[PDB]
Amino acid sequence: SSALFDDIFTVQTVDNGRYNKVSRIIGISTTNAIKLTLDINNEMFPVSQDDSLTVTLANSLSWRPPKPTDKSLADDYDYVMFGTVYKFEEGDEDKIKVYVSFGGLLMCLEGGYKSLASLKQDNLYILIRR
Amino acid sequence: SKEPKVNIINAQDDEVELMLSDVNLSLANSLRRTMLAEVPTLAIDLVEIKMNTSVLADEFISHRLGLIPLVSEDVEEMKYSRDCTCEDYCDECSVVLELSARHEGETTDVYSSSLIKVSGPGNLNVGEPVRRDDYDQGILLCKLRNHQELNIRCIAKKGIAKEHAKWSPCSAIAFEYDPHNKLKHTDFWFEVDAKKEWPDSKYATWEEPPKPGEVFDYKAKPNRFYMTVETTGSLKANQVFSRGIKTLQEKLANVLFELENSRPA
Amino acid sequence: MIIPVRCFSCGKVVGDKWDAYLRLLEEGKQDALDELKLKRYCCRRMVLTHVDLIEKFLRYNP
Amino acid sequence: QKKAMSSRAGVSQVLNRYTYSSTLSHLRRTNTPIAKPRQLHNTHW
Amino acid sequence: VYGWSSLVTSGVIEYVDGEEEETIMIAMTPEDLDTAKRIKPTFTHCEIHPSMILGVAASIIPFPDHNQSPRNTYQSAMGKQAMGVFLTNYNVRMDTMANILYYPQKPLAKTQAMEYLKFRELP
Amino acid sequence: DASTPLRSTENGIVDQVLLTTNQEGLKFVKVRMRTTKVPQIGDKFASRHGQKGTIGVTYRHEDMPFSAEGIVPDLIINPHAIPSRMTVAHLIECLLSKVGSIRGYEGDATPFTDLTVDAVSNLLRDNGYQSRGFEVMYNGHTGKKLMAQVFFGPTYYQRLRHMVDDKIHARARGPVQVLTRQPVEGRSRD
Amino acid sequence: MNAPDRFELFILPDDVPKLKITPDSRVPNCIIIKFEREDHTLANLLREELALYPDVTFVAYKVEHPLFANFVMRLQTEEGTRPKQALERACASIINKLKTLDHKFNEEWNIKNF
Amino acid sequence: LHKMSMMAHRVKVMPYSTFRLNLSVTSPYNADFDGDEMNLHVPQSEETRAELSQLCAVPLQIVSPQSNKPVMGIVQDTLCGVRKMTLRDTFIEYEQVMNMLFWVPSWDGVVPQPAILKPKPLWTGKQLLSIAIPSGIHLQRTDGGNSLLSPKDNGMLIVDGKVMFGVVDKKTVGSGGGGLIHTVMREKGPKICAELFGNIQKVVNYWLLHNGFSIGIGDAIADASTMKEITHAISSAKEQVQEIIYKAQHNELELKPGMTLRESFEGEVSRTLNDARDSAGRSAEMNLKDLNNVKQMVSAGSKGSFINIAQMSACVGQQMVEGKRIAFGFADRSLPHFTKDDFSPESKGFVENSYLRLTPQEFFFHAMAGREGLIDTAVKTAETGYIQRRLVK
Amino acid sequence: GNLMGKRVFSARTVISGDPNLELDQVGVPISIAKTLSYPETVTQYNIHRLTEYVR
Ligand SMILES: [Zn+2]
Ligand SMILES: [Zn+2]
Repeated sequence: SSALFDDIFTVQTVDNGRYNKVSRIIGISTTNAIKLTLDINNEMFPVSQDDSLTVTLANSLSWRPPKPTDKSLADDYDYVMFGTVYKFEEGDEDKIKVYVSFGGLLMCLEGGYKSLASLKQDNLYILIRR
Repeated sequence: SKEPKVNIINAQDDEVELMLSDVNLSLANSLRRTMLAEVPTLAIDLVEIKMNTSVLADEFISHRLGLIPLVSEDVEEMKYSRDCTCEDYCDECSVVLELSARHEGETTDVYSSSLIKVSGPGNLNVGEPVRRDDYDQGILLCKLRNHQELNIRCIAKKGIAKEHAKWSPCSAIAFEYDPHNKLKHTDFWFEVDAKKEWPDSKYATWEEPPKPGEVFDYKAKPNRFYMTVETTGSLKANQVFSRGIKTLQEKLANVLFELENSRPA
Repeated sequence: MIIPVRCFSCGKVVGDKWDAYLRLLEEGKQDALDELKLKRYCCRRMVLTHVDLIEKFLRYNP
Repeated sequence: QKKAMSSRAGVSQVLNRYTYSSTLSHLRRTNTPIAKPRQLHNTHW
Repeated sequence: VYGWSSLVTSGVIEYVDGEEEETIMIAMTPEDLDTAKRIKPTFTHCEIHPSMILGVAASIIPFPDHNQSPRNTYQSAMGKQAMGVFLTNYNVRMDTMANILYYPQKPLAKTQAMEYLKFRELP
Repeated sequence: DASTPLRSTENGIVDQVLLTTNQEGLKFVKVRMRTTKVPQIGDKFASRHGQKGTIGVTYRHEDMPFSAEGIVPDLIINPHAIPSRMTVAHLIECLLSKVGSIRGYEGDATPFTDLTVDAVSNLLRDNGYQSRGFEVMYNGHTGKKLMAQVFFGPTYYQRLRHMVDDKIHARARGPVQVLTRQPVEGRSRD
Repeated sequence: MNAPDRFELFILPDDVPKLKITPDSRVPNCIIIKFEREDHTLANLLREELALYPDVTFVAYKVEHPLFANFVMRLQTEEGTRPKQALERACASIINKLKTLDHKFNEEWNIKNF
Repeated sequence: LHKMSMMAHRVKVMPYSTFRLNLSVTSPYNADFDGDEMNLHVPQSEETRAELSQLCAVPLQIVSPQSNKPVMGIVQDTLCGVRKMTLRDTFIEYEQVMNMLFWVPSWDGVVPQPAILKPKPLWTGKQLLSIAIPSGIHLQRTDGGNSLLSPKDNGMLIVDGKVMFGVVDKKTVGSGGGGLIHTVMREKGPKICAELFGNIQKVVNYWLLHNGFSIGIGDAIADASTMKEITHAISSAKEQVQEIIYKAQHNELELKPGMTLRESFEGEVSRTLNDARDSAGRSAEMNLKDLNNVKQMVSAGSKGSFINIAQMSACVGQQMVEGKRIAFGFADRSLPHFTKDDFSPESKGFVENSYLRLTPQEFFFHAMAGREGLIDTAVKTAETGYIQRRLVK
Repeated sequence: GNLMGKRVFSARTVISGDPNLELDQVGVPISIAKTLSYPETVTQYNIHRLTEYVR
């Protein structure tokens, strides 16, 4: 029931290759080697080049409707997708990169410091803010 | 007054434009079709031809009369031949009509006006050859020459549009909502510009324009529907809406009633 | 082959409208449909396409 | 007739009456007693 | 008093069999010979009208000059199998099988040729 | 007996009987039977473009998809019968005829003339609807608009003969042949 | 020839209840209601007003096949709350909404001159 | 002519006068509904029946021994739509994601966690379409620029029986080799896979019922300037012909060994018009957006191809019989409307026009060309059957 | 003509596909089912149902 990632990146660019409602964006990390590739709903959450977003992951807080108005809300963000990750690739050196697909939305992460944080399970909630 | 609300626009005798707001499309639509198909009416159903020298065949005319619009005001205080305890038919559930046409005027025409009402109306608005024609003989049944005769005898009954189209009093019904595609319940086809190539609807003036600077609203739902209820006669454009609103209700009722009949046991 | 009572497509009556139409032509020399109250093409096509055979059939003897 | 069936059947048929354009067509028809003939030649224009 | 017999008795039109055809030069459009229309590319005779190279069948087909030819060839057959009115006296005819479409309807679109195929009166 | 029986698959109403002489002074008598035949979930139809097809089902007005105007289709053919058939004029007759519908003027489709798709489309924009035919439609079951638009427009359709009920045939041990003793041929003779 | 008699689209035939309710084993607290002689007109309307009782955990409906005028409605609710009830309620909420409608359309009408 | 031209079916008595068969079992018999009729036989012994259900059941037939691949896939509507529903842009909300899960009969009775929760809780086709795919179904693809994050959303990857990435169409659900069907049959069995159809169907067909889809002249018209860019690709192509005709009417060309000076003339004219026509269409192909319905019906793989678009929006093509452009039936000419010895393309049968927009000449040649076609489709039809019959006896 | 192939409990009509029929089904017009039969021997498992079908 813990978090598995926290880091702010900066939109290097936003791509809409023939998609009226979705854009695959990329951005590097502000701390370290860490790049980010992510598809996203430009309609629900607009985003242009050069933005300060905070990306998170982890597993926790059938599928109940709302009613949770009076319940947990690990939604302290403005975009929360659920999906699964498929391949665990190694890009030379000891640099790793996991691939996450959200029921149709692909994603790639890169770096090397979640050697005991990012698991190989299906669980995975993406979060973003500001 | 309360929940959903109406705001009639220009309304006449054969139409009833109006805006229905504060309702779920789901429910608007439901009412939509209910008018189109399940309001009790009154049409000729049984035809007992005696003589017929017309160039048209028996069942061809038979069809014709099935379509001729009859009165259906107090149609609700009549019973379905299926429930009436009378073998076949009677005054308490049917309207009988006569039709005699002798060719005398050396092309004589047969208009729905030429129908008699041989059975006892029991003093209730019903069984009348709805005429809206300028002269006074709406619906030309058929023509005949020199000495061609034609004797019928019609029997009208309740029934609905499900059972047959010859019933539903609706006949075309306009329905639109959110003229400015804000809900994005559509993806406009286009060669270059959707907006310029796609006709703007006369309905766009009772709702506010898009406004570019605004992002896509998502939490918004289909509220408000611009309609128009045309009528063919039988029932007054107003009723063809009321009664509709009501039958749908009667059904929603038994679903709750039928329910009860199943708790005791 | 006579006029069709009510339009197939939508349902609006149209039996009476025959003579009115075939008249607004011969005389008033006329659009006709539009004034006869036949809006949307469904019913429009109804009248504007009828070929009244009954006339010729009627030209036969007994 | 006779022991002479060595004739050709087809000449004279039963005039079509399904539709008007059916009948017209039928009268304006041609035959040809039996890969090149079936072709639409130029001369056919 | 000006038939087709006169259009011929004045040398304004000629009857060209297939053989004689060989040695003449025929002009299509009498006149002529927009980014929409179809691109168009000694004369002795001109064509009454190209849309006359068609026979009864195709004559009822709308824009036969816009379909895959093999299709036109099909409709060319199905027409002889639709319903309508084959005569008006039908009510005094004792023939096995015959069908009449309750209510006919001349088409919303037509061939100028239909005018001689009495099609508008027998859809 | 030499009396005549109404064909087993048939039925209707007598429409005209008549007695008559023969060259040989014999008694000639023909009988005519009538029947109204209604279109059924199987009967064949087609336009004038080799666009033949049969009925798969029949829905009503409610169930039917529709356009704001009210106007609803009488027929719904599949967009798939267009791409490989290539018969485009079909598509054109519709457009043109959707104008001739509104304009009252006869729409000429005649062969090689001076009428174009670009032209008709302009005439259709003067009347009110999309310049290409397409119209918005709301799904007859839910009322919600259709994410797409449709090529809705009046087209001529011939009702080819060949109705199901003249073909439907089923047998289990019926009239056996004589020489062979096998069944007999044809649905008419069972 | 093989087509039913029209009146089979609304009349219940020999011993048949509008409703037949069956418990669903697939998941807990769930049911499938068979509505006889009905359609979207009434189905979708009931389906709808149930995603309104945020106390209903599930609600979809369907027409098995178009030849037959019937339809199945599946409902699942929160703990110790019977769906049948939620069906009643969501069903009643429906009539009221319409009761109001009828009324609001009648006073409105009278105020017309044409 | 197939082991599959006859198959055992489960009987379902229904109303209305007609045999109602499933779509996916269409291509085996090779039927359509334009009037086609079907014969039905009824077993009579207790074993006769068994023999019919244990070896001739439709489910057993899914993988055809003649081409060691299935022989029944998802056709028309179901195919075409399954494609749309898959795109990253395709999203569905609760109200419908529910009525969709309901239509899948095997549904576990569990709504899968939304592919989106943030503002609005939505799902994507890829998600729900997947509820139809049984557990343990592993599928991997790779088209062109396809790599574990398929940019153009190519390829296909399904793990544990859930679509991970890529769009679904003819390639992934057709009567093809890798075929998700071919795989589900092999991995789960005749039964499980046979059910798979109905589901993938029921969900999709339903969805399409609501998303709608159509086609109209509008799908066949080319951009304002493209229709021009083409015209002059025929003009220039016309001169690259007038040019080699001048250079032939001067004996200024050598005979490519083995060919006649004349034949070699054709060989170029033909190769000139063909390459012309080839791009004429290709200009429009890339000129039809990802919204053009006709295009859509081609990508899905449910009907028609490039060629088709071409002949309808660009150039119809060159007509031909017996392999050579419209002959000289009339001494030294195509039609009497032509000057003798005209070897050009406007005479030999090259229809430069598009269906959307043929000239008499073009229109005619074209006919003479098709006429040859119709011919063998009406000859090879029974001679092929003889050759067949022999092999059998 | 008569031995290597003969006319044979069979029926034939017009097909139209139905998108709500399991892959392996085949909708048969009531009319036809009421025509084609099937010789099922009486057995103490189906006597009850058969005596009903017979009535
Ligand atoms: Zn009574
Ligand atoms: Zn109408």
